[PDB]
Amino acid sequence: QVQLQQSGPGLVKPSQTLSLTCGISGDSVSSKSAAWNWIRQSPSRGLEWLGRTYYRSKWHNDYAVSVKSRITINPDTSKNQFSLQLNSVTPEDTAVYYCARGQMGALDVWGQGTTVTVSSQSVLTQPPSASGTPGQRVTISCSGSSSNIGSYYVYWYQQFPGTAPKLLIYGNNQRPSGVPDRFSGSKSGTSASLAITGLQAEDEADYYCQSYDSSLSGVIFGGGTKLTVL
Amino acid sequence: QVQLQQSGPGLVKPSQTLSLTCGISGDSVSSKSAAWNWIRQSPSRGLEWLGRTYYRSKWHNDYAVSVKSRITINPDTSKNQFSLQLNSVTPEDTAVYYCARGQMGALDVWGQGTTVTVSSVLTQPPSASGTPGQRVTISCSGSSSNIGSYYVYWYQQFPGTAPKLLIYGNNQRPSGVPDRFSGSKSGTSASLAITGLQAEDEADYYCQSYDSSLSGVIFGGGTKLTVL
Amino acid sequence: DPAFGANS
Ligand code: NA
Repeated sequence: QVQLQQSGPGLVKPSQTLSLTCGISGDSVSSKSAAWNWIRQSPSRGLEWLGRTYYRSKWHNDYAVSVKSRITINPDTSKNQFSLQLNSVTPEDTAVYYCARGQMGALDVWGQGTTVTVSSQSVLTQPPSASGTPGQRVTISCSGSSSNIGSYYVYWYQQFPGTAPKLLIYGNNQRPSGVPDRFSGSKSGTSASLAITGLQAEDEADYYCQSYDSSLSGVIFGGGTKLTVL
Repeated sequence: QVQLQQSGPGLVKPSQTLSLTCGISGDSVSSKSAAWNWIRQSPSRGLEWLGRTYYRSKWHNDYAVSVKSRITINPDTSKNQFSLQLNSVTPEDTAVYYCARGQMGALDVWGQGTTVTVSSVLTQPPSASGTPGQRVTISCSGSSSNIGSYYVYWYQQFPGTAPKLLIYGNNQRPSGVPDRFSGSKSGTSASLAITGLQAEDEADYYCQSYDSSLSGVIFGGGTKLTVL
Repeated sequence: DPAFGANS
């Protein structure tokens, strides 16, 4: 099993620097199959990928368009950890910050998250809300373009309030062990679908679609769909 | 009784002009007590006040700093409607656009919203949670330039729906809003309280004020409230 | 995602 332990301040003054540290256990930070990401989440900015560092015979760094000029993600091979540094923070940077492991384009392992407050094309298209009655088959759609969905894998996540997103679907239609076969995924052209058969009250959560955009050179998330069981 | 009808193109080519109209009925565009606003909600930036127009024996036009060089709100008394003219659009202008009436600074009546595709100081906690019946509070930190010297407004927003007015004038509650909701303002801080939380309150809550340094309407980052 | 041997 692999666990990630997050550390950092819960408050940063404006124009100051936010520093977060993510400790790794059960895996190496220099893993040829792994990538170490930072993701934040807020009602205004939604589920926003920040950046990542990874080792492919050398250390690489991929940063998001929104925070590229202010972000730095450094790995520490001795302590076996990686950090997040965001300069000149402003109230917009107020969000819940997560560190996560990418292994096949999928963010399979997440940290518990750190709430950070600051005080004195770009997004895939999902329906804001979906609903259904118990026992039904409910499908959540996501429309993108050739730059993202049309050329890259599609991933789905299930997020219960106050907890990091859980990997539901990887590689368009593949399913991790542990996830019941009620959840299925599909992809055709520039669109994707997440289907839930035998809908239960347990399935009440926020569902996110995720892919990669070549024009943005980074991980792209959907707006997220709130599923309500009637 | 007042209804705002929104209309306009959904997809706009870059370097072109976005034209959005807001049809008014049940009220007059020349109303001396009303203001006519435009607000957009970026999928990655959130609520963003664009500008307003109003008439007080003279037409007025207030615009946000970040759009002032290319925004214009045109009133039309003969048609009784006002439009949004956003010129030289960029992919950054892709958002859900709302038109809303301003009364005493309060955005009490909103339009349906128009998703437009082109192909800031207030501080709130990111998320909040409560169990049905529990009293929960949502705070907002500002400064002397906004909350410290101006009224505070509160809004509730469900997915795919325009924000709904909850509290105006720091702690005044409009009719239609249950007594469960209340607000207060302490110095440069404001707070929304939900005494006797119910399951129907699961939404995003936004705090609104007015900044003098930006000389425009300012929104908060919003707080996601979860009912357990 | 070109970061891996896993994309498209
Ligand atoms: Na391949």
